[PDB]
Amino acid sequence: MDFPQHSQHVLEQLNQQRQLGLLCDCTFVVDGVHFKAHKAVLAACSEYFKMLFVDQLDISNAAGLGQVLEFMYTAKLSLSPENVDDVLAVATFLQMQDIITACHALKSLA
Amino acid sequence: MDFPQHSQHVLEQLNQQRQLGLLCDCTFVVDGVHFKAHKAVLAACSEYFKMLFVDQKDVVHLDISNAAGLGQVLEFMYTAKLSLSPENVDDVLAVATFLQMQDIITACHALKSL
Repeated sequence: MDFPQHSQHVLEQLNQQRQLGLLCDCTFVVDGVHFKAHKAVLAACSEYFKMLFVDQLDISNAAGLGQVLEFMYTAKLSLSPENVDDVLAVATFLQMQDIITACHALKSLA
Repeated sequence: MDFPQHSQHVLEQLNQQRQLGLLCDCTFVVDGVHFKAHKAVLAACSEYFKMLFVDQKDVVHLDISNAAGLGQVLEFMYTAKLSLSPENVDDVLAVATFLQMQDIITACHALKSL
């Protein structure tokens, strides 16, 4: 009845599509850096993107956005004392409480 | 820093998008029933839809007659859940065979083997 690795397999397939520019329907440029992704995945991970794509503003931190986008497509998030403020700034804008909380733990305990 | 429930949470959000009409860029009718889904998810789960949307090949026309079986297969793509009975297994296997989804095909043969 249940396939325990299905959701991982779907996300891995979405990551591959994204790495090859396939079926990506939104792009944006932050500090000259070009990003491309799926509207549906962005809306799945960020309440900001959900409002933007269901209804109808930009950050300045390309390094933070890349790591947050990498998190959406891989479930991995490599936080460090040097990037946590960047990532926290992007995640606050995108209203992603899962990353926001992970940043607070790193900052408060380092 | 790994998030063990992330992929599951993304898929349930995509399922909620599909249950509503949100961000679904693929729509087709089977036996008078309208279906909506994401091309990205269809291509992720079905080799047939991958050939159409990703490989950009000229594929054969959709060959599905059972809307109930298609609903169950689509539900599986977005939930990983599949309720197979002796009454529906023939319907689901025919849908999964056309869509070239070996995970459902294998689960149909196993139930039939009992």
